[PDB]
Parts: sequence; structure tokens; C-alpha cells
Amino acid sequence: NPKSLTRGPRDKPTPLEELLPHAIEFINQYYGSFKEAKIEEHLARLEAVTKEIETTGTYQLTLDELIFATKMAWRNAPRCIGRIQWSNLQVFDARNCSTAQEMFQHICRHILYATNNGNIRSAITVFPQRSDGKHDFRLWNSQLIRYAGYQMPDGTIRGDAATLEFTQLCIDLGWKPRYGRFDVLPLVLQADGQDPEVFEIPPDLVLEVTMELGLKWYALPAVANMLLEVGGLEFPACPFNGWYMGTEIGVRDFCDTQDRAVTEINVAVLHSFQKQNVTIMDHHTASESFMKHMQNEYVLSPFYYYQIEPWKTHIWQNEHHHH
Ligand code: HEM
Repeated sequence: NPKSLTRGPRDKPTPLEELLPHAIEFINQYYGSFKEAKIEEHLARLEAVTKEIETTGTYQLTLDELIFATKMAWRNAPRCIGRIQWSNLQVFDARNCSTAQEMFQHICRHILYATNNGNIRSAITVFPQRSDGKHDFRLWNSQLIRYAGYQMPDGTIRGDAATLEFTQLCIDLGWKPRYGRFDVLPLVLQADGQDPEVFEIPPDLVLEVTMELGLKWYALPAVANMLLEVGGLEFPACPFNGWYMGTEIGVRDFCDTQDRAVTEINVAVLHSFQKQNVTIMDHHTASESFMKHMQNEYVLSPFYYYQIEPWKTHIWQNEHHHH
């Protein structure tokens, strides 16, 4: 019975008999948060939602339903440690986005809001929902901000190892590669199912913490490649962020070997972020964010799914050669 954590592509609208039960169930969860209140409201919404699905083949969530969904999907994230304070999420509604250029601006706003000069704020930007599956909005990046990974003659790394495929893809799409250890990758944005466009991220928007010893690391951990599922609807483009734990900062840029044995700690990170006043999940933050979460108080659906890397499934039109 274990379920797949991946939700792949489609090439035709979700059939009605499949969509309705899911929509109906979401509307129930949504109105369920309200105990005995809003029963007539609940029924009026089902009628409206059903009417829409039967006439248009789909339906639109209300801003409040969307907000509830992004938070419930966060709450339902099994491995997420930050889900403990799921109410602390800022939602940016970009469901009326049409072009990659507009996606770029929305992402710039997201990065700008979330970074907040170091006082990290959790946010998610929701782009248009999947229609027929041929007009998907997708961010090809794994994260909004990430360093490039360059292959070396001897088989070693220079940059972030985890971005080898993507880094190469950027170069193939026209992007000019500098060969440093900390090159922020550009945004590869796909709008309405079209070929992706490359956009350099304005340097000012990228806040970095200085760890020669020789190291830096961006302050904003933002997942750009997941799919939000809610009531049968799928959102292939919905970048979100939180703040680092401190343990994980992928310094896989290494020969860094520079007790028992496996004693390479995560100390200078904990302190460097704190002294540069950038939110990290230390005890203070865990306690404070839980407090903020508690003050707001006064299969699994919705859910964040993984996807098949877009370059592996994209039906190229013509643009940018050596795809
Ligand atoms: C507030 C700060 C946050 C912290 C400290 C946090 C922490 C974590 C950690 C440690 C993981 C596991 C390792 C990894 O996959 O990177 C994780 C995974 C994940 N987080 Fe967060 N997170 C935060 C905010 C968010 C937000 C705002 C969302 C979405 C609205 C979210 C959604 C997820 C998802 C979907 C995963 C993938 C793994 C899974 O769900 O099982 N997180 N998070």
C-alpha cells in the first residue's frame, strides 16, 4: 500500500468521473475546518464546483481554498520538520500568469519577500494549474537559488555536485558559464507548455552567508520543482521556501576533510548564520515560530509531489539549440 511520491505529466484533461470525487472531498476538508458552521455555504460551493466541472471540464479554487490547500499540503509533508508551524505561510497567487517573463517577476517578488534581508519568511507562489497537460508551467530548477556544478577532467566537482545535469542544460540553453565554486544558476522558466527561457537572477536578490577557509552559501532554501495537488487539481509550478536547519547546507563542494571518524560537524554554519542575522532553525527560531503558529490558532490530499525532471519529458518546439 505505500503510495508513489511522484506525480507525472498528462496529455489530456483529468476526466470528470475522476475529478469530481476529489473536488467534492477537498471542499469537505475545507468546510470541515468549520465545525457545525457554514453548512449552507458548503452545499452552495459543491453545486458551484460541480456545475463548473461539468461545463468547463475543471474548476477554480477560491483564494481562501488555495491558501488552506498550500498549508494543508505543507502539514501533510511527512519529512518536513518545519510543518510544525504550517500556519506561518505567505501565499502569492500567480494563477493568472501567462508568460515566462511574468513568472520571472513573480519569482523576484518571492525571493525578495522571503529573504527579507535575512529575517526569512516562508512563502509559496502558485502559478496556473495544469489544464490539458500540454500547457504546463514549470520551473526547471530544483531550487530558486542554487550553485552551478561543473564537471572536471579528473572526474571531480567544482560547484554544487547535485546540479551537474541542470548546469549542463543551462549551458546548452545559451547560458555563459563562469567556472567558480559559487555561481548562482539562472532561472529556467517554462510558461504555458512552451520551451523554457533563461533568466539571470539579479545579484542583489541573492543573500549569501560567508562561512581562506573559502566558503559561502545562499540564505534562502527554496524548492522550485514540486507539484501541488488539491481536490484533483494539479499545480506543476509552485515554488516555496522555508529556512535552513543548519545541518544540511550541502557543502558537497569537497576535499573538505581539511573520537571515531565521521566527525565532520556543522558548527561554523550555525554561528555564521546567527552572526549575520539570517534565520536558521536553531532552538530560538523553533520556539518562536511555534509560538507564532499557536497564536494564529486563537491518499493524502492536498499534497506536494515530486515530478519527472522536465528536460526528460519536454516536447521541444524549436528554440535554444543543443537542448
Ligand atoms: C520554515 C522552515 C522550514 C524548515 C526548517 C523545513 C525543513 C524541512 C526539512 C529538514 C526537510 C527534509 C529535507 C529536505 O527535503 O530538504 C523538508 C522537506 C520538505 N519541506 Fe520543508 N521546511 C520548511 C518550510 C517548508 C514550507 C514553507 C513548505 C511548503 C509550503 C515545505 C515543504 C516541504 C516539502 C514538500 C518537503 C519535501 C519532503 C517531504 O515532504 O517529505 N517546507 N523541509
